[PDB]
Amino acid sequence: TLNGGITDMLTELANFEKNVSQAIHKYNAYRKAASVIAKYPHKIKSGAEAKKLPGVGTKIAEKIDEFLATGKLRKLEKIRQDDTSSSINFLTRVSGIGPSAARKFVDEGIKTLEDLRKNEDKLNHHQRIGLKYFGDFEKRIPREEMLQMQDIVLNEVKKVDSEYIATVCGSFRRGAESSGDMDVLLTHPSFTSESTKQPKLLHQVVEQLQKVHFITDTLSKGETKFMGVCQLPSKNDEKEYPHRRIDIRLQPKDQYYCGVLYFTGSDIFNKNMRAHALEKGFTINEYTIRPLTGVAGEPLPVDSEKDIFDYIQWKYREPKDRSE
DNA sequence: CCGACAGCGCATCAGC
DNA sequence: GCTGATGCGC
DNA sequence: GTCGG
Ligand SMILES: [Cl-]
Ligand code: NA
Ligand code: NA
Repeated sequence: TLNGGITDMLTELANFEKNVSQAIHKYNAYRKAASVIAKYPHKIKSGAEAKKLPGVGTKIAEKIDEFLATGKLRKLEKIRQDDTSSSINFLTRVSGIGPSAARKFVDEGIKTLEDLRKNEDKLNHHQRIGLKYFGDFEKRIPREEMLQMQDIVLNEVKKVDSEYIATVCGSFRRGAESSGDMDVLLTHPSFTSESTKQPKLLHQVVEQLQKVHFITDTLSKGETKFMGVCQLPSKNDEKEYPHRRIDIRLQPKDQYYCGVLYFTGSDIFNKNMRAHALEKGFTINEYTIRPLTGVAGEPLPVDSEKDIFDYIQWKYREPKDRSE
């Protein structure tokens, strides 16, 4: 990356404000600035140059000036030497443990990986599985593996019901060569926004993927959202694949486009698009787009992803151009 | 200067 | 058990 | 922390 040193600094600051300071808006602010800087096709020479970018203000510009001049940030150096901040930042790396639980664990003396591995009875089910695959969940997923995972999911899904349609979204759909997880969008004609003609639609698919030993664990599971763990099958005498995070989302068939837009991402892209929608007088979720007194109106007709872009007056962006 | 910052499903808890 | 507020991840 | 009213 051209400005990897700068974006890493802002990303580290973002993680600090979220996990330690618990300031979610500062967290989003740093990420937004890091994102727009990452896409900047020039090697930044000064904070003043960066300040021209939307999302970069005075304070970050000062930090950029310090980093370019010294190669480091004194603010981050002090944070790294803070034991409380270090313990919290580590504990939050476990899936299921947020800023509140992390700080609570530190008060109770639980602040290391070794402490967690002898205090599993103090964790909820989500946190326990997150600890179980602490290392694997921080591993990236090669696209080659994502293809194998996709092939398994789609085929096992077909065997349950041919009317099922499974679409792999996330960074994979954006054509990335590596993904953080697998986010599957599932639709079935019996499940629309109007009615649910068949129960256990999500359960059947999860069951099947568990039968073929693809899904190994379950973080959380409901009627429309599944969060769990999956693993590719390895060959004889071969080292096992790392366990992977997989999300399966049952979406209303008639609301596929709003759904596929959200689950495609990226996260920063979604936040920017939804924020821009509000300025245009619209509100967007993974189901519909509505005009917005502040009271949301009736859903607008959507026959493509592009229609959502057209409403908020944006030139259409292919999934590959939504990786911010 | 200063209000608003995207939006939601599942797990968990407390008040009744 | 129902309702609503929180934490959490995305 | 940054932006728009
Ligand atoms: Cl809606
Ligand atoms: Na700016
Ligand atoms: Na966490």
